[PDB]
Formats: sequence, structure tokens, C-alpha cells
Amino acid sequence: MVEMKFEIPVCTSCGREITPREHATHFICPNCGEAVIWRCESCRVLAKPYKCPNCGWEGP
Amino acid sequence: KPIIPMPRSRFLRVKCIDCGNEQIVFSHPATKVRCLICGATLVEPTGGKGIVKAKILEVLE
Amino acid sequence: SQEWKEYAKRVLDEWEPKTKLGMMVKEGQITDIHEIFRRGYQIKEPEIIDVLLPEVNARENQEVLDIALTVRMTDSGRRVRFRVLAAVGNRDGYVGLGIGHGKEVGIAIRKAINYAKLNIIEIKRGCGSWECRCRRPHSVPFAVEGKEGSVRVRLIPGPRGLGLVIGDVGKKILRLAGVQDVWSQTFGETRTTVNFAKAVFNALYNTNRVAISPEMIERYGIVVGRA
Amino acid sequence: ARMHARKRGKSGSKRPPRTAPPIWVEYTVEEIENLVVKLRKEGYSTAMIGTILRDQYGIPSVKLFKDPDNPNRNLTITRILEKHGLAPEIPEDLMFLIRRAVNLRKHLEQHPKDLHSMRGLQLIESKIRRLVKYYKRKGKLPKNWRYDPETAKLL
Amino acid sequence: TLLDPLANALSHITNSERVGKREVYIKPASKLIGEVLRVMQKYGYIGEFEFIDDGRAGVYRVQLLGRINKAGAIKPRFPVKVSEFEKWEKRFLPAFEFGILIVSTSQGVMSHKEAIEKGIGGRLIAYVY
Amino acid sequence: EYLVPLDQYLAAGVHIGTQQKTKDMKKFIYRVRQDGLYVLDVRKTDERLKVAGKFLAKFEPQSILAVSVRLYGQKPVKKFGEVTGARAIPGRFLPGTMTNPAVKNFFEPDVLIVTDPRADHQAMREAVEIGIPIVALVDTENLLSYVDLAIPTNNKGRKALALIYWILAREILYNRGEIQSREDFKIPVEEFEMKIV
RNA sequence: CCCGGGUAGUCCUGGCUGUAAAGGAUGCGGGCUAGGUGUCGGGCGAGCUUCGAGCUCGCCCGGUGCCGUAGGGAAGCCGUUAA
RNA sequence: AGUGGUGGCCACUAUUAUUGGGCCUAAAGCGGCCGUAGCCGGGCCCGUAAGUCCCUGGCGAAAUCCCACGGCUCAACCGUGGG
Repeated sequence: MVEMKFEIPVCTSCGREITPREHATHFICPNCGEAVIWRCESCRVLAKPYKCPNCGWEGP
Repeated sequence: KPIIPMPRSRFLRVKCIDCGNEQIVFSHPATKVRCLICGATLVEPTGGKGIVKAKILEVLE
Repeated sequence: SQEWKEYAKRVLDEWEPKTKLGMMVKEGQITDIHEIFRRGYQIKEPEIIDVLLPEVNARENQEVLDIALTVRMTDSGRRVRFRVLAAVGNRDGYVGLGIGHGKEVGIAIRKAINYAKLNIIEIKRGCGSWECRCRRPHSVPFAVEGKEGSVRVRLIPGPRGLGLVIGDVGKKILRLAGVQDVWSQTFGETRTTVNFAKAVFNALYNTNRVAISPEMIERYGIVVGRA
Repeated sequence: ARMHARKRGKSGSKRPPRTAPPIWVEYTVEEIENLVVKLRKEGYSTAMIGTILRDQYGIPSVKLFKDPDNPNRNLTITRILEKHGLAPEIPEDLMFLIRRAVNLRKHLEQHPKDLHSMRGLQLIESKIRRLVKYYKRKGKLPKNWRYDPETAKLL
Repeated sequence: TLLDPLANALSHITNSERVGKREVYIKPASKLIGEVLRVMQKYGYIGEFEFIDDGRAGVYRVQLLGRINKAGAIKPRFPVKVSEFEKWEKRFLPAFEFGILIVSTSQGVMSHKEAIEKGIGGRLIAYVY
Repeated sequence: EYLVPLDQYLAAGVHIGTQQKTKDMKKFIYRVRQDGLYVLDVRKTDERLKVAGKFLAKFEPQSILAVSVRLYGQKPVKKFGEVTGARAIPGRFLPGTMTNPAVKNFFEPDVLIVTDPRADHQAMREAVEIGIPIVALVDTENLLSYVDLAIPTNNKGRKALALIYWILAREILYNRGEIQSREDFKIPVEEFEMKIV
């Protein structure tokens, strides 16, 4: 029986995992344009700033 | 609201008009600042900052 | 199993994808069910899930919890209406709950099951008891609390082979969730079946909310969905 | 300011986190003692003495100066008064409340029908009594010492 | 009026991380607060923590890693020996060996797991999971 | 380094905000006039529109949809969508657009652009119910909730409204490689404006 | 119930009675938790000022409404002046 | 080879709330304030070590209770041993 260990995504702004029916978003980096930035619903509602992992660009 | 509370009030090194007395005064006095020699008023304690009447020479933190 | 694949192919033939999510589950670049949950799209077509999880259509994988008989009323009569609460789900960590309005029994049943399909969610499982520690997802990985209406529910991990010690509503919901042993504590009015069921559902969903380091993933054999 | 009014107004004030005295001050530790005793022999309390020192003489705080007579205690105007037979046996803070209570009591004697002032008295004597109890705990007051209005008239 | 710095601090941390801020400042800093802050950081719950010399009572600065679910100070300092320790794990933690507790034993403030092998009782101080 | 002259930026009224502010916005604030108006930082507006230029052309032209409801934003968005081939819906955003499959215009963009968050609450709510990122034009009073990209600007003046989408379309064609230089962009700023009849 | 009269009362001095949907139907102290929005008091920074805080905009403190993110509640609703 | 009725006790009950309840609208904050005992109390250093914790000597009978073995067909019951 194969154990298909998927990689549950994690938000960048806070680091919390993404529950199934969350209204989270995933989009390409705003300055390096290759890193995927996740944003969880809690991070989305109050719109706390996020930082890129690659270029260190800051963007709400 | 800062983590640490700083004091807004400063101190002033002030030269007097008449007798040229050099003094250190508080930015928010409570009484009338009387010069040592001539005795004339220098700073007027108001609701906010005191109203200096002599000439400022240098601010001090 | 093979019958389920046959039904999956049948629906793949018949169904035409309307919502954006339809294409990549018809085209076939999505095969994992958890692909839907991880990214966070929305589901509106019932055909999306049975392609990946046809087992929902089994009669043992669908259950009718209650048949409420509500009444609107006017000057010229009391017009009845059926509200059926029913649950569907595979027994490997994917379950959905649904409430269906209707004018006949069958209509409400159909609508309820259809809407339940859309309420599919992913259930973490594990073994967090103080006596079992077997690292198999036979129960909840940790104690969890769910709230809905007045009703509050606390699910505590329990040892293997204990069975589900909980009200019959939670009993059925967890039995369709691939969980076998759990201690249950219920606060509030448990006679209202609907709020109880929804609270159990929300607790199961809240299981995924707890932050976990990999050490306990090993320690309790935590499985995100299918084991 | 919340013990009675329970109003959270903060007219308080801010001091810098200074450990050493300021460099720009010119008066040495010996001159400040002379100045404060000069002001005190005039009949100024430590609070107003300090206000004058910070106001015109421009010294931020005596507490920023370390005691020559003790390496582990900051110099205080009260301590300086004590150093030269000028500290008051009754601390100023309670003495002021005593005199206020006495004068108000005269006003109530002349005006029996003002119950608002009656309540003001009722609370300010509780203040006096609380501080008296505190000093009895600390011992600055004699153990037998107990405020009495007739004796307070003498004071 | 303030009564206990520690419980206030732990509530501060929890409430600040529910919304999910990054840097949290605790006003009433004391030595025991620092000894506490050592423990969970040794378990990687928080990032850096450091002390800032304010001038009145000191401040504690902490970076939050978004790891803790609930962190609270059990008030009534229950003294607990060793062999009965499990009776309290069922009261403050969500699962078998999930999270930690803080005890002030004879040898200082320190995690509960490290006390089992050290074989020391003491009074429960706080908990976090 | 500006994609447009700064004097023309001032003339278009982008820097002009209202007498309102929000704490989430405070970073973009430049100053408050002596009357109460709050002024943006044109430099940050330039950087943000540059980043948006990088973004928007990456996606497919047909999968991008924009909606406006403001009277002065209906023609700029239409011109924008025509230029970049992006779908446009001016005026009343019909409820159930991407949230109701059975609606005739059931279109599900991978990205949405918003003129005023206050005007089109229905639009972002339905965009959330599908779950896509968001681009928004935020003036001094708008709320930053659910804003993956916020562009400081004056979204009331028609001149600024035209100029913003003019610049954005130019950057779209820059990034997609269709148009190479600014001088190649012959469409004037007046083409996006709202013609007061 | 409406109308015309009318004693105690309603007023002053001394005392008693200790009462009300005396309701915010919310006991009091501290700390933490998105914001917007006006007036009252004090202070400050600017501009106007026939130079009287006289007048306009921002900020800090205290009290005083409304709206409202999350959150809570059976809901009504509360939501930093917290339920 | 039991089975029913009734009465007393525990659970069901978080309807006794230490673990663990509520008090705006459902029973439930006294009209308000002051204040004694009691209870709960700021930061740092030094000492003491009463509480607190670890180790160790004496001690809480038998009977009952948990477990292995053995005896009575087994069991219950009894003993040997450990708790």
C-alpha cells in the first residue's frame, strides 16, 4: 500500500499550514517572479505583510 | 505608544538679556524663572512649554 | 475496486466540465484527491470528486442521519417541507455532510447527498492516546474541540479496539471517517441532531488546524488523508 | 488617581533612563547640598525645593547623584535635609493632608449642610489613616501616635 | 492592579499570536520570565528572545515562529512529585507527550521532560502546546 | 526612473487623495495638507505599477477579467481589456458571476483587478468564493483586506483612472513582448478617459 | 376616564422613614486583542487670524456616541467605554 | 431459573461546577461609596530554609484489592511470592 505523502503547503507570512477548505491563495513572487508565495485566509483578512523567500521583497 | 517612555521636556542653556547671566532652565517650568543677579523673569510657566523671554543659547537633552 | 474504476470511466465519458476545476480533473493531470484541498479551489460540480473518489457512491459509504419535517404555513394551510441530513464518505479520511430540502422523501435524499459530496474534507488521523501509542491512524492524533451552535464536542484519542463511545450521530460520522476508537464529551443540547453532526464535522476539520512538527508525525503515525 | 475617582487619567510625567548625571551640569555634588539647605532654611518643602532646582537651577534630578557619604544609596533631597537636622519628623506628604483636613473641618463647622464636602472629608481622612498605618508598619511614626482632630488642631 | 507578571506574559503571547504578529514586547520583565523563555525556545517554539534594559523594569522582546497553539500559566503552583506526574498531563496537554510544562524544581526553572530523567518534583508553573 | 513624466502624474491627479486615512495604508502616506487631504507617495505608486506590469502579462490574455462600477472607470477598464484582450465587465457586477455555474456569463478568471474596493464588494466576495489572488487600486480611504497587490492611486478622477490603465496596458505589452518601446505605444491617454457628454 | 370645586401633600426649619423598571436590567482593579468616525476638557505642531484658542487641519491623554475586522453568544445582539 | 412491581443509594448531571456552571433579555450583581479581619499583591541583591522538592531509618495490624504460580475438574475459595 503506497503511502502518498503529499506536501501540504505552508503560508509564508505566518508559517501556518493550509487546511483543506481555507480561502487561501498562491501566486508568483512579485520581484523575483519564480518563488511561489502562499497566503492563508487569516493572513489575508488583516492583510499582514509578506516577504519573499528568494529576493527579500516585501509586499502586502 | 513607544515601548519605553521618553521625556518630551528638554533643558535650555540660556543667556539673559540684561546682566548676561548664563543659566540652565527647564522647558516646562512651574514658576517664573528669575535670574540670579538682575532678578528679571526669563521663562513664563504656561499650560504647555514655558514662554522663554531671554535668548536661547543651546538645547540640552 | 474495479467496479469503481468502471463507474469513474463512465462518468468521465458522460460528464462535461463546467467549472474551471472540471478540466484538469477530466483532462487527467489531477488524480490525487488532496490536490483539490491543498491549493484551495472551490467545488461546485458533484462529478469532480467521484472521478477521484467513486467509492462515495457505495451504499455503505452514504448514510441518512435524520429526516426532519418542517412546516411553513399560510392563511390557507400549513405547507410541509422535508429537510434530510445525510453524510457520505470514503473510509480513508474523506467525508462530507449535507442537508437537503425537498417536497418528497427521495428529492430531499438526492439533494442532501449531492450537497454532502461538495462538503468533502481531509481528515488527519493518528494515535495519540496514553495507552495505545501504536503509530497507526486508528484514531485522532490529538484531543480536539469543535463548536457549533450551543453544542461543543471534545474528541479524545482512545486505545485500539475500544470502539466509538459517542452519540449515534457522531458514531456514524466517525465510522464513515475511518476512525475506530475515541473518547467523547458533549456539552449542550445533544438532542438536536443537526448541530451535533455539524459540530462533529467541524471538530474533524479542526484536527488539521493543530500545528505539528514531524517528530509527532512519526510518534503517532499521522496520516494526511489516505493511509 | 483611581483609588476613589477610579478615573484612569494619566497626568504623570516621564524621566529619561539615565544612570549617570548629565555631563553638561556644572554644579558639583557639594554645591547641590548647599543650595537645598539654603532653600529649606527659607521654609520650602522637598517637593517645591526640587521644582525650584529643576526650574531655575536646571538640575534634572538629585537622585542621579550618588551619595558621597554612602556608595550604595542615591542622594535625595530628603536625605540631604536629614544630613543637617532639617528633615521633618512628620513627613511633608501627610502633614499637608493634616492641615487640609483641619481647614476643611472648619468649613464644615461653618456649613453643616454641605454633604459633598462631608464625603470629601470622609475620603481624605481615610487617606491620612492609610498612610499613618503604613508608617506604623515602617516605624517612622511612634507606635502610640494616633491622629486626633483636637491634637491635629495643635499641628 | 498587576498581580502576576508570568500569566500576563503568557496570555500576551497567546493573544498576540492568535492574530499572528511577529515581534511581541512584554512589559513586566523579571528573572523568572527569562528562565521561562529559555525552556520552550530550547524546544524551538519561539525564535530569538532577548532582554531590553528599559530603566524601570526591563522589557522582553520575542519573535514568534507560529508554533504554539496555547500557552498559559497555571496559577495555583500545584506541587507535584515524580511518580504521579501523568495525572497532570491529562489536564493541560492535548495528547500523549504533546507539548510541555514548566516546573520550578530545586535546580531551577526547566522543562518537564528533562525532569523525568532528572527525577525531580516541584511546583507546576506554566504550560504550552 | 519613471515610465511617465512626474509633472503629468501630478496633472492626472493620482497623488490627490481625500481627507481620509487607514492605518493599514499609513506607509503609502506622503503628507496631510493644511485642509485635511491625505497625499500619496508617487514613487511607491511608480514601483507598484512597475511590479504590476511584471505580474499581469504573465497570465493568459483571455483568463484575465476586470470589473468596474464607478462611472469614471467604465470606459478605462473597457479600453484596458480591449488593449490587453482581457475580459471586462463595467457597471453592476452581476451576482453569481463566477460563483453560479448556471449563469450565462459564467467566467472564472485566474486574476481580478478592482477599481474601488468599496464599490464592488460583491466582486471580491465572489472572487474569494472561487479563491484567486487580487489586484486593487487603493485610494487613501480603501481597506486593505484581501489585497494581494495594492496600488496607491486616486481612483476618483477620470484623468488618473485613464492614465493608470494606460500605463498598465503598456507594461502588459512590454512584459508579454508584443510591444517593445514606449514610443510604440501610440494610443493616447485620452483614449481611456470618460467622455463627458 | 371628561368638566367645576376641594383637604393632606407639594414650600421653609429640625427629625424620622432607607424605599423605586435607584436600569447600562451589565459588581469592582490590572494586562492583551483590526480599524473607521464627532463633539467635551487639557496639551502640542502647523496655517488663517480685523490678533480675542478668535478660526481651520494633524497628533497625545481622559470622558463621552455610532459603524465595524476577527471573536463570542440560542439568538436578540456585544464587539477596546466588551457580553 | 430466573423474571416483574415498589422503596433507599451512585451515575446519568458540567442540575453542586477543585478538575468544571451561570448571573443584559431565560431564577440569579445589593441603588451608591468607604473601610476592619481575611484573601490576593511591583522589580533587583543578600541571608534563613518553614512551606516545597530528592534520598534514607522507624511506622500505619490482620482482613479486603491487583498479578504469577500451585491445590481442590476448573472456578469461587485457600496458600507461596511481588505490589
